[PDB]
Amino acid sequence: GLIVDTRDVEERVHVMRETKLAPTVAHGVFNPEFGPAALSNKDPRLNEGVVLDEVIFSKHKGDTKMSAEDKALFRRCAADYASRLHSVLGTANAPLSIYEAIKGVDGLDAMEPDTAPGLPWALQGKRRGALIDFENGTVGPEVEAALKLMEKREYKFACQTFLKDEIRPMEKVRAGKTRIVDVLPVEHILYTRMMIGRFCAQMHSNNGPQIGSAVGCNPDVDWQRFGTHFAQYRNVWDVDYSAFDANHCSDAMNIMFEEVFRTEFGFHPNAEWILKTLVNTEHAYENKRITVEGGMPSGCSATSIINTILNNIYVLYALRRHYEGVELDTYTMISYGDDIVVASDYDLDFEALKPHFKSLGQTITPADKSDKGFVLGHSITDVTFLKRHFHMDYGTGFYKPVMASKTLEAILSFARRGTIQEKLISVAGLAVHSGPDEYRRLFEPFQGLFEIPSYRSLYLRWVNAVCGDAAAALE
RNA sequence: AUGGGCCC
RNA sequence: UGGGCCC
Ligand SMILES: [Mn+2]
Repeated sequence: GLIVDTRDVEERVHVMRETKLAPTVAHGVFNPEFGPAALSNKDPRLNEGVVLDEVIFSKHKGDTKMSAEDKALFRRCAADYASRLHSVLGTANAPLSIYEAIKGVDGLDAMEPDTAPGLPWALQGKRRGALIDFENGTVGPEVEAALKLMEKREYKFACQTFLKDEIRPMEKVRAGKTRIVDVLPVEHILYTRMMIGRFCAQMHSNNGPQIGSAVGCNPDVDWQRFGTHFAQYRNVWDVDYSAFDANHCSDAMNIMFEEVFRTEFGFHPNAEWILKTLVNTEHAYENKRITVEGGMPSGCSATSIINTILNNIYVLYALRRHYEGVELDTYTMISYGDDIVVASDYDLDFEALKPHFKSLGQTITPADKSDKGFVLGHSITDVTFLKRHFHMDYGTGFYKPVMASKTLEAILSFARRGTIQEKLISVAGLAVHSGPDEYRRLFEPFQGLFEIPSYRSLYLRWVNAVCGDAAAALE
């Protein structure tokens, strides 16, 4: 997005500058090339001369403006995908009830009870529990007063900028490349959920290549599904984006919202409106108030769905801008936000598509960093999706999600105070797919000190998960 | 110390 | 409730 104005204000907002992530016994063994994001301006580890506050916002390189032609083409691609999407999902997208939006419905989890409330509630020193009753699903407004302002299309807000406390590669860490989280007001998240919560639930439950969204999936069981599909195509591309979320141009965002959330698809007219408030935003980082145009904030309720929708529309637009006769069945794809696998029997030229993606502000490069650009021939077994490869399991003959050993070493090397036992249980569910020799090796540093689930136990758990029949078939 | 998968 | 992973 394009930063339009920067200004200071008397009232400073608190920004958390203390990493909870301390190392573990594994850190001494594995010596990962990874470590906590730099949160403090004066961390000893940053490359001098530092300036976090400069790097953090450097992702905003502008707001690409599209020609009339390109906008019309994008509108065709957005409307076409919207057709495919609402065909599969149906058109039951009426406003979710205030109760439902808090409590969730089938395929849509409840709202978090004690997460950040956003602005202006953080200036008042107040938590979500004070503004909303989550056990019940009503009361405490305040909020209602915001509801009405949104209902009357005159609500305004600002995003509260937090620094993401997370493990990152040390090169990123040294360079002060700390990611930021754009916390929206809890009433906005609520209203967006009311406006498009049924739609989001339907997408989650209908995830897969057809709608081109992996949002709602469970890699353990769905890697079989996804893997088999993508193995039928001659060419499979692993497309990376650079700052996908920040570089959505205001024209693309507005048109997507107009075409995908029409009233004629069962949406309340404020569905479109509430999403359109994500385009031009105000952001509060300590004393600074930064106003931005373009880009998606991370804290919206449907951030993943929205990026995923955009991702789908971008690929159709890019292909149609270069080639002719390009339709939805020309290729296949699944996306989770910026993350994407594309495939086609046609020998598509993604290196030539680069400039057409540039017309939307987006910069594509190959995942396989090998000197050359995009090429044909790559199969499903070469690519990554959600930090997981597709490897065929020798025992069951199903695809399983395999994370790279180095990524697992990094995950295991750090933990928040007192979460280490839980962490190892959870992470073993990931590690099991690396095979038993690698599984033991990854957990060796913890033997004697914690409970490490056996390889066999989790293997049998996974067989029943992916295919309950194959589990019984062995017995 | 966001949102939303999923898992415990 | 409270953890972990991915985006
Ligand atoms: Mn624009």
